[PDB]
Amino acid sequence: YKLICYYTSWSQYREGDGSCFPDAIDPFLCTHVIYSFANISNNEIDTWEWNDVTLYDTLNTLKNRNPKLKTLLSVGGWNFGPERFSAIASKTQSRRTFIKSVPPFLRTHGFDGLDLAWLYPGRRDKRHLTTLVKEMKAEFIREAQAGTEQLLLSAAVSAGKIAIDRGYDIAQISRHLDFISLLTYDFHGAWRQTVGHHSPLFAGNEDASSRFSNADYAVSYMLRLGAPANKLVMGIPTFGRSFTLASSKTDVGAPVSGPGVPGRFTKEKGILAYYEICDFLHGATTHRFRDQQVPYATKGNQWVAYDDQESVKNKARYLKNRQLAGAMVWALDLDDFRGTFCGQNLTFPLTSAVKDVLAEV
Ligand SMILES: CC(=O)N[C@@H]1[C@@H](O)[C@H](O[C@H]2O[C@H](CO)[C@@H](O[C@@H]3O[C@H](CO)[C@@H](O[C@@H]4O[C@H](CO)[C@@H](O[C@@H]5O[C@H](CO)[C@@H](O)[C@H](O)[C@H]5NC(C)=O)[C@H](O)[C@H]4NC(C)=O)[C@H](O)[C@H]3NC(C)=O)[C@H](O)[C@H]2NC(C)=O)[C@@H](CO)O[C@H]1O
Ligand SMILES: *[C@@H]1O[C@H](CO)[C@@H](O[C@H]2O[C@H](CO)[C@@H](O[C@H]3O[C@H](CO)[C@@H](O[C@H]4O[C@H](CO)[C@@H](O)[C@H](O)[C@@H]4O)[C@H](O)[C@@H]3O)[C@H](O)[C@H]2NC(C)=O)[C@H](O)[C@H]1NC(C)=O
Repeated sequence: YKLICYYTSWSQYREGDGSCFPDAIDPFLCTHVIYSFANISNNEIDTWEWNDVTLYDTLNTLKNRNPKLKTLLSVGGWNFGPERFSAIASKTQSRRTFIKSVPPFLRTHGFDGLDLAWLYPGRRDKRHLTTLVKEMKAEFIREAQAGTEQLLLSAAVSAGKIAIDRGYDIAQISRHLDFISLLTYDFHGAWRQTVGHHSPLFAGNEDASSRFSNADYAVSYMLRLGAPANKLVMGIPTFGRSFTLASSKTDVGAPVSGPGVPGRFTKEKGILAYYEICDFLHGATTHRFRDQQVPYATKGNQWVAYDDQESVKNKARYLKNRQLAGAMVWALDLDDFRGTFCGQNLTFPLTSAVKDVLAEV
């Protein structure tokens, strides 16, 4: 079983305890750690933060303590214009330029692979995304001839039926990718006017109409489309999405006035780190959709949909039961990495809970 963990560049700037650097990572926690995100300049891969080469170095030293640890660099991300990916993938010339620039980059900084995070390919991109993957892999293969270990190629993919149908040729890109991370966590949220969980596991006979928004559906579908189970990794979030209630109504259906107030360390409307949620829980009412098997909390006019250890071990058992390749976690820096906010003195409670289930029968 694989455990893919994302580490984000910008978590270094969070004030106080919120600050997270590569060395705060347990080298034996995950099997693969992915650094987010790399840029693209003059159609070539390139750094993003001013100190990436240093953090790159810090991250890859973890492999000195755990030789089995594999690390990857992710390109794209959400603050990256998908139009930009588009312009690069459709011009065979600039596509080849980008592809050629990748191996030496990874090789220099010590990464074991590249992770593509194009969010998201439209209908006019499907044909090229397949091309990019095809050719990118082809290149990694030819580069393994120099006698070094072959680089890995993975991709983060949407879990929205409509999004999948629109820009992904799953049967094709699965032959070439080493593994596929299913973004099974941004199903609600997305500026809606009602309250709802972003990463529910099951549909649950309650409130149907968007019957395709849950991990179970998204998974069964990918399988039906042609992705092999031993190549799928299911995404488990470590953050919650928040909402500012517009009434004293707290149950399913309750109206929303907008996103929730910012976390004290994450400072971003709409999301809270798990550790900020651990703090948010004191004096809040806790509930759990038994249908979808995920919790939510409320306190004042704040409503929070999140994942605790129980819902996470639950998701882990699920992917095991369907014989998936493993779990993907977004992100290490949003979990309680210091392990001083959530009670039980345990570093990385969420990610660990997942690792434990994966380590069992
Ligand atoms: C599987 C997968 O692919 N992952 C998906 C994710 O992409 C999804 O969302 C996530 O992605 C976006 C980015 O794509 C991320 O956005 C980040 O937003 C924060 C603000 O909330 C940005 O924070 C600001 O970052 C800049 C630099 O990065 C900091 O600027 C620096 O400032 C200091 C002094 O303060 C200087 O010393 C530096 O020189 C300076 N300038 C720079 C740019 O170098 C700034 O301090 C910081 N502060 C502020 C104003 O808040 C951050 O940059 C954004 N990321 C990027 C790459 O730009 C978003 O937060 C994240 N979402 C979550 C909740 O994690 C993810 C969503 O769930 O799911 C997957 O699908
Ligand atoms: C990620 O990679 C992006 C795409 O490669 C980077 O995009 C930016 O690149 C340029 C240069 O940084 C931005 O410059 C704009 O403003 C300057 C004035 O401040 C204008 O002058 C430039 O023009 C010439 C190029 O002919 C240079 O010789 C000169 O030195 C100067 O840079 C320039 O014309 C332009 O208007 C540009 O706006 C922007 N392009 C895009 C599409 O993003 C980006 O910087 C990278 N991001 C990070 C964080 O690394």
